[PDB]
Amino acid sequence: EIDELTALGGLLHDIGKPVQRAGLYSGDHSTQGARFLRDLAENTGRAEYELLSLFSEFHHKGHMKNDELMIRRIKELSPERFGLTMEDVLNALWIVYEADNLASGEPQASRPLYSVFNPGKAYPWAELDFEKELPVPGDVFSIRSQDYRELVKRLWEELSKAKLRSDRLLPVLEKYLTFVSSVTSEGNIISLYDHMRMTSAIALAMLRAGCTAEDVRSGRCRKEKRFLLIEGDFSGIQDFIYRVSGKGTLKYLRARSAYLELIGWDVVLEILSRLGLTRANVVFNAGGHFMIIAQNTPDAVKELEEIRAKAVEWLYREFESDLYLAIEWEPVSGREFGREGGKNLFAEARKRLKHKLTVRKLKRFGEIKGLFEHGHTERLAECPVCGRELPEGKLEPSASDPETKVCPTCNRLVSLGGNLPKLLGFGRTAKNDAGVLVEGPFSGFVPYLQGGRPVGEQILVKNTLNPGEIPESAQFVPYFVADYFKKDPKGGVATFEELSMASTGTRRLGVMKGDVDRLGEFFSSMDSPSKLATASRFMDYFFKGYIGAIIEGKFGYIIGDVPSLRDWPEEPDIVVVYAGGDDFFIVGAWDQIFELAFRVRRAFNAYTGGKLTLSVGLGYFDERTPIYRMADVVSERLDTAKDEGRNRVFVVGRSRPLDGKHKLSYEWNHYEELWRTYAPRIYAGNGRLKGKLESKKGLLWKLLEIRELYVRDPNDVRWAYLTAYLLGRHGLSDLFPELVGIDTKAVERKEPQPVYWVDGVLKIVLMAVRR
Amino acid sequence: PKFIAVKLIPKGPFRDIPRADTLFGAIGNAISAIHGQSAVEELVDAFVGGARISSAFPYSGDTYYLPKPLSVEPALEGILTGLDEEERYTTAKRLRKAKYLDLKNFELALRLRPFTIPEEIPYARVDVPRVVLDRVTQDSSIYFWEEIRFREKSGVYFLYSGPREVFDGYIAPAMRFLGDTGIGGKSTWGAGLFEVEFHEMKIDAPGSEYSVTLSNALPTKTPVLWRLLRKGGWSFGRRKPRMTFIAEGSIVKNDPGGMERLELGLSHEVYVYGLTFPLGVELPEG
Amino acid sequence: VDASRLFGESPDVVGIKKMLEKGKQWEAIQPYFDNVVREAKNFLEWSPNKRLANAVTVAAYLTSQGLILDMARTTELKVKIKDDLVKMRYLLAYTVGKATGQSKYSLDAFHRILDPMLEVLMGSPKKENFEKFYDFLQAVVAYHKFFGGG
Amino acid sequence: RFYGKIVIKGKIKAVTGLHIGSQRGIANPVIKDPHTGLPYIPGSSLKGRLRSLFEILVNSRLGEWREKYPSLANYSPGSCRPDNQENCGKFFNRKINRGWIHVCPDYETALACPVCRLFGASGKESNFPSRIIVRDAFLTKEWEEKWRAGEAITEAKIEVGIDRVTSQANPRTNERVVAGAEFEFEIIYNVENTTHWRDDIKNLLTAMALLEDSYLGGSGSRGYGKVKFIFDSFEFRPLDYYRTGKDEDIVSIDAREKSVSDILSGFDSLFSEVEGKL
Amino acid sequence: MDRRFYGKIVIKGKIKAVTGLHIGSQISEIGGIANPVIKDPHTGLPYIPGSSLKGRLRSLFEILVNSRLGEWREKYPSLANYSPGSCRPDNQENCGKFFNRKINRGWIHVCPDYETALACPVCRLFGASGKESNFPSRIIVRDAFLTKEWEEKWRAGEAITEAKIEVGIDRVTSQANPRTNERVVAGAEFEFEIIYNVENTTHWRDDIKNLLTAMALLEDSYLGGSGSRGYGKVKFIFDSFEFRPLDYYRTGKDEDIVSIDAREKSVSDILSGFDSLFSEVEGKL
RNA sequence: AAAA
RNA sequence: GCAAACCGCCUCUGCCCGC
RNA sequence: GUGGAAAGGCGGGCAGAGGCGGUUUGC
Ligand SMILES: *P(=O)(O)OC[C@H]1O[C@@H](n2cnc3c(=O)[nH]c(N)nc32)[C@H](O)[C@@H]1O
Ligand SMILES: [Zn+2]
Ligand SMILES: [Zn+2]
Ligand SMILES: [Zn+2]
Repeated sequence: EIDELTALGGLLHDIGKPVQRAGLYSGDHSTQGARFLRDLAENTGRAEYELLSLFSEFHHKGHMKNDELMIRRIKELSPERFGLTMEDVLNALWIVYEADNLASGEPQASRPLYSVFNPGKAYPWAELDFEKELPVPGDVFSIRSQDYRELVKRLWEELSKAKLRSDRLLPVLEKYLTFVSSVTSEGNIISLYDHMRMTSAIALAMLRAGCTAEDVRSGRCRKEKRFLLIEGDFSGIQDFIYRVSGKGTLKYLRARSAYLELIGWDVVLEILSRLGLTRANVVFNAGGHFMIIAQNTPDAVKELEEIRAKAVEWLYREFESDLYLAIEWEPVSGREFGREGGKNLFAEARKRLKHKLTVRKLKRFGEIKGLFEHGHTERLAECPVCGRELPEGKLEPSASDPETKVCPTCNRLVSLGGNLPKLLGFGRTAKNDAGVLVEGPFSGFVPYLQGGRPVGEQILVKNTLNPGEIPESAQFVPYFVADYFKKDPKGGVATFEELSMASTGTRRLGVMKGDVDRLGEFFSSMDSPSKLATASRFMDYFFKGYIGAIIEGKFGYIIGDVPSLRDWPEEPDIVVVYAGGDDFFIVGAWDQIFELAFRVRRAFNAYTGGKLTLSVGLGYFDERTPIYRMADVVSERLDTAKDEGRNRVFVVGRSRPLDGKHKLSYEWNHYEELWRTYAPRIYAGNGRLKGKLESKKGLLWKLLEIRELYVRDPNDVRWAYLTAYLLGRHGLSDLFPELVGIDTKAVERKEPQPVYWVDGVLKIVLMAVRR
Repeated sequence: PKFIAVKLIPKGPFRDIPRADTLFGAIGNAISAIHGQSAVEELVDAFVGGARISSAFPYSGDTYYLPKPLSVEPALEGILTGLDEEERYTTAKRLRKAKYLDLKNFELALRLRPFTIPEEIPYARVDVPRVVLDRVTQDSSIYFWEEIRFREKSGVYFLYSGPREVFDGYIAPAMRFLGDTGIGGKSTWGAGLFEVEFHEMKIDAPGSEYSVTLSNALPTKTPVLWRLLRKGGWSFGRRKPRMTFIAEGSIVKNDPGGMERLELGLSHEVYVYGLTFPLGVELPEG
Repeated sequence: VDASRLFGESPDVVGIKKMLEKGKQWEAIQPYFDNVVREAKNFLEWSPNKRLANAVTVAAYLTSQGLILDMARTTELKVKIKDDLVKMRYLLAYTVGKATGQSKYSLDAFHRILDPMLEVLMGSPKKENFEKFYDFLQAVVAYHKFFGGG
Repeated sequence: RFYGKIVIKGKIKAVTGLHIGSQRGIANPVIKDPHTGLPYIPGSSLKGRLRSLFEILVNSRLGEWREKYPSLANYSPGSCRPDNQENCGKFFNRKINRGWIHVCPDYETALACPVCRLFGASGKESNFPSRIIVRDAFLTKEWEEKWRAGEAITEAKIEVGIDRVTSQANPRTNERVVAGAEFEFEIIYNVENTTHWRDDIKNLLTAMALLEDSYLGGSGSRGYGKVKFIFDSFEFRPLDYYRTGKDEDIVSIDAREKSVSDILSGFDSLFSEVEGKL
Repeated sequence: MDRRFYGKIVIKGKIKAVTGLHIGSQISEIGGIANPVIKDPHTGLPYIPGSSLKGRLRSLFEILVNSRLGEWREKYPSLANYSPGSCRPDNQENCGKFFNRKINRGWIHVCPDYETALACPVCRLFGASGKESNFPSRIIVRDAFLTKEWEEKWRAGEAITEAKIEVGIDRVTSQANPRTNERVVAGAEFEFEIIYNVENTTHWRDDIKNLLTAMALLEDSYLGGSGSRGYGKVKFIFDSFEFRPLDYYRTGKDEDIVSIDAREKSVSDILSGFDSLFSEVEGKL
């Protein structure tokens, strides 16, 4: 079929680039990809690899000269055996050629992939495994031919055992082409997988648009609106996942974050199948926000207007104006994908669509038509957990305590929360099947457990790129998730009470919520869709894959010495609620939530090139604090760290004067310098103080009482000699020698005194002793 | 236009900032206490035709706050064209998250001018913990409870438009009754109590076809730009069903809203306040 | 050196704790400061860090030697004093009229500073101008424990 | 129905130092204003202490008050904590969570109770609303000016725990308001029925007079209460006041009178003009 | 179960400091008398807390009940659950020894239940706590300030406290170690307030006589202080027992029975004829 | 809500 | 003829249990 | 015709245990 042939032609068009950086054959990599695919058609492969070598030998406009050698070479092969029309095969070659120029707009060296965050730094080649190795950009711009040779051998082995389909090839190509540069140039920051993936996306969107070979020969697909950028966003997530009472356990939350993502995958996989697209047409899908390149046909605009209509009406019946999916699309052209002259047309069409998302979000449920219409229904009640309104009788008893009458969509997520340690993924099947726990707007999802057989046309498999036990007629869709949890004596997820028991000194539950700063400005600097793809996967893969290996105690030669209260355990009592896109929400024992906030930041500082920052809000809570309470404090603390300044952490609650010149949150390098000077002279390790300070909390708490005189009047100088008298009487005059005199340089800079910033170091040490 | 501004100088903490449907339910309960049943039905007819009250908004020392219109977020790139781009992004972010504006910046945001947000909010939301004690054994049972604590010279106010004899016969006797009893929440703990003062507010509004609502709306037709508000209260022990209102600051066009009567199984009919409080606004091309 | 460490407003309380804890180096700059404290006969003219400036340079001088307070504390409780400032100047004269031996010089320097500020307190109100003095008198004893004295 | 609002004003004197905790630099803090940092007496802490003192008062006189107050014949003295069944024959019938409180379960029953008529009832399907409002008591203007002038309004009192054999000391700290402080209270009674308002004002003043010999908040058994009521004025605020606003309400002046003298003597004598307009 | 009310027996009088009294304390303080005494923050004068008096009366009464766990058990049940001693050598909370709670590291007899503390002579008078039950106290001991004639001696200029210098002398080299102790002057006189809350008319003789037993033990022992060095020597000077019945609160009239012992001793009330002083209390019950 |  | 040397605190404990 | 009605942040807890204003010799 020409549908599978145009997509797999553009996906494998750049094949042989990694055999020319290796050097198995003679030069001019278009010759080698013809030979690498001819040999691949010989052993452990079908005969369609023989005809896919036509796509790797007639591109870049170097051998496809004068329209005569393309006819003879295709004539030698049998199109009829494949069943593809002889003319129709030729039509596909031109489409693949055009989509290569629309995806890059761009030698002779084995030069590595450079980082999208620092274009001056480069990645060494690794696999995409997320296990024991962190891809950190370094100044080593050299690649050994043997390393490339090893990659080709692994790639040859996996392409021979892999079915010839777009879904099967895409995880094979992603495993080895993620850290390979596409075009060899200084400061090339586009992955080879992303370029190949975006080329199968555009070539299949051109085929659905109906443009033929002479439309490319005359340049008609270019400078005419034939493409269509789809973009969606879920709105109201904080009020959807975290608006739950004290009847919601940690397992219920961790199932709410898994259920929002299955709503998101149900909409994205509906668009691809109903328009004829593959999974390569998805540019990114990260954080309840996706982007798809499709075709601009009247059949597709009619067909996307039903996916938007049905999914919003499904969300309004289920969740009464708590979660909304705004889907918009903007018609673009071939010249709009790239930078034309000196003007960025891809960042302008993206922000022509981002304004359409903005007005859609202010017309929040306008596609309902019974939205502002009143209808009298008797005997309505509320769920004790999430607090939705249902007619009573639809309420059913909860499995924890059958006295309470919860709504039925919360018992599907208590029962899902017990399966998430046992779960290998999901299967996308029809609404009315056996085994379906939860429904989306278009489908139902059967859990695929450890020992079992998956059922459905699409199988969503989590945290791997290898289709092991999967039927060969089903579609493989990989998805990644940050799924670290502290396991109990059973094989389940620990509770809030079980994590807080493990905390050092005072028993409190630590909650952190942090995200990347000014990320949306960084994505506007991308001028091509193969560059937006690379900047979005690497940013997503940090929070999907590499934030769970920071918790495993790795990467310590990069992280080094962070502010810690105890030594880092082998199994940390950390539960990740969510981590993906540019944000993360993590609960645990308060000693390790404190340490991991400086441990994630130090590794994110080196995962990027030092060019992107974080802001993290920290909170320390009682066990019986409801999670709608625990998520509204730490979100308030994240926004206080963000509005004040970027790249600063909110360590602990503090009292500060109302002059507008004091602020509650610490810069990362500021607090991590205050821990190097104030903590080793008062704190010994693992919950105990130093010598000559044991049982001297009559020094440390009173030092915070002298600090409260500074908070009442910052210009009164009483606090200065009360510290020197308190230090002097106890004989500890050498501990803290700069809190006794006023800093005259801080008065001229209009910055606070050193007694103001000692609060967030002492308080943490006073909670690590039993408080 | 010219409005009567009914200030509420608090004598404690509030439960929530009042809305126009719980202000009309408080007034209709106040009129039934001091006049009778047939004056509430005369009250609803006064509101249905002509004059309607708005929602309650904070003030802090002669600076009367008003909700930000929703007309600015589609325009908010064009409002800030005269700025350096690296500080134009964090000025834009806090201009979109902001909920209230001054009386000076509300009149500029109605005309798509460059405007500024207030820095400090006149109130705070605390969680004060109460407890239940057994009368023999003193066994404690902590629950939590949230309030609105106002500053030294701050408080809340709403606006009135209409004829004067409806104000001076119904609204002005109601707020003197409703000062000693409460507006919402645990008023037996002394929460919703206040002292009342009547003042005069003038608002510059451009003459246009579109208008922002300063109250909850309950629209008869679909509005232009909106934000969904989903509340349903309580009436003499009977739970009200939740209704889809429209938050303050949303844009309608020739839409009067309307009060909806409920049944609820009482001796009388219960009205939910759903009238609009239009002030003219200027829109972009969408 | 000694005048470079004990500068105008607040230079080094931790640097003055190295020299004082050496003999005659502080005995000139602080004697100039005690003369400046004698030039600070007007007590309520220093609302700046000058009270904290002088009391470090007072206590850095008295650290080189050995070195009423509860009467100052009880008259501080009377705020919530002309009859007792006579007795307070009497008990301060009683101490320098008693201390003979190696501690005459520390007590005479302690006599040199307070009685110029105890003359203004005679002809002045009592809520103000004594609160500004009793903040200074606490600050002298506070740093004197810090430098290693008692 | 509505007839008026009897308004009680005066001052709360903390004769011994007062504690009402928050459990959030002193280790146990008294609760304070979020904006100005001043302590206050909650309206719930004063209301629930007046109810608790009066529910024990009515529990002792269940047999003697069967005829003045009906639906005290539906209760037997005691608590429902032993037999874990709500609204049984005992007097403390409702378990809110872990504590047992007398709350009558119906409108027609709580209308004849002495406690739930004055203080309110929950019930199923019924919901009798209370008749009194107990405001938050904030500091007087004389004690706000002492706070501006540098005085301290809360201390930190250190207690200890001592072994009876070895005498090891185990000390803790409690913030408590300085003894002698003045708060400004306010109680608004809602005259719904013109027949029984004399009993409701007298039953309220009885709980005030039990409170002056008991304690408020705090530890109290170690001397953290010792509260004292100093009355100022008793306004009546009739129904004609709320209609027109012309200030001709009834004012009963008790500038220096105790709670025992007020209830003991007076009321008919003080409340003579109040009983005239009913 | 069934907490009632009958009245509030009020014990007023004076606390005579026959010997110097030191109740210690421990912040914007630079030069003062070391080891100070507790003082009212508003009036400046010292006082005796209700915590330091009720805890000192409970401690002297627990040790008296611990001495006789076979002579009080026939009148007080649930004392058969206790063996004389402490729970210190085996660190379990509730075992068969008498002092059965860990405060932080010390051991104090506090009964663990409502039905246990209802029949104990210590915890039905002083109260208890625990996992559930929480039997609350029946006496309330208030903070004792100066009398109004020692308020005025302070106005006249006399000293209400003093400073006593004591020296810990090394036994080998005769080398000193001086320190100053503030102590309220001997002869000073504090006005106290002890209210007993009559909850059961059956046993109120037994709680008043046990409260007067604890007072009689305190006049032989010391209050506060370092009393083995002669710092306590307290003495109770009673002004009036009063009864305050339940009908006092409703009526507001002087219906309270006044026992007159203005010139009697703490061991003279508990002395033979106690029945004669508290006879009119039985006429109102 | 800086794409949760 | 009358004093002058040092010693000016030492060392333990410092929030629990429940909701 | 009020997201309302009902609800004490408190039960129990000594700032306490040991300590001679004292010794030695001269200027
Ligand atoms: P209990 O059996 O815990 O009843 C549950 C009920 O009480 C609250 N609760 C109990 N203990 C605590 C605590 O220490 N802290 C907080 N914040 N809440 C507590 C639960 O929240 C629940 O409402
Ligand atoms: Zn639910
Ligand atoms: Zn009742
Ligand atoms: Zn006992």
